[PDB]
Amino acid sequence: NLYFQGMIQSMWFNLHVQDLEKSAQFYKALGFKINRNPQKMVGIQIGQTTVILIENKHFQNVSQQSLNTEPNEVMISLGVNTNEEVDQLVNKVKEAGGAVVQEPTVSQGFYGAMFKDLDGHHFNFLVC
Repeated sequence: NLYFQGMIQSMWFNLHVQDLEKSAQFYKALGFKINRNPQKMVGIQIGQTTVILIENKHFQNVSQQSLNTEPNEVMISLGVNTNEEVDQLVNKVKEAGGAVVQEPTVSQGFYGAMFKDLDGHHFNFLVC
């Protein structure tokens, strides 16, 4: 029902990337499902949560604003079942060319780790 559901049907995220193919390769290495719809963007997905990766110049044009040199607006959390899996995933981030800012440890009552992708986007693995 319109009154109960409201006027906003869905919500999804868009991130800027310098190189679509290099980013798609980084996320594919991490086990993300990569979607390429031909109808200059790549879709990354975990379960049913969707992130659209948009090439830098196109993102700048659509946002009508310049990009940040060191972006720190968002923190993307990634739920993981075990501590051992976070340890494996952190090594996969290092091999894929990402930067590990916080090595696996217990922080704020949870075991986890924190890293940046190829474009400085912050992610945190969380055992939950």
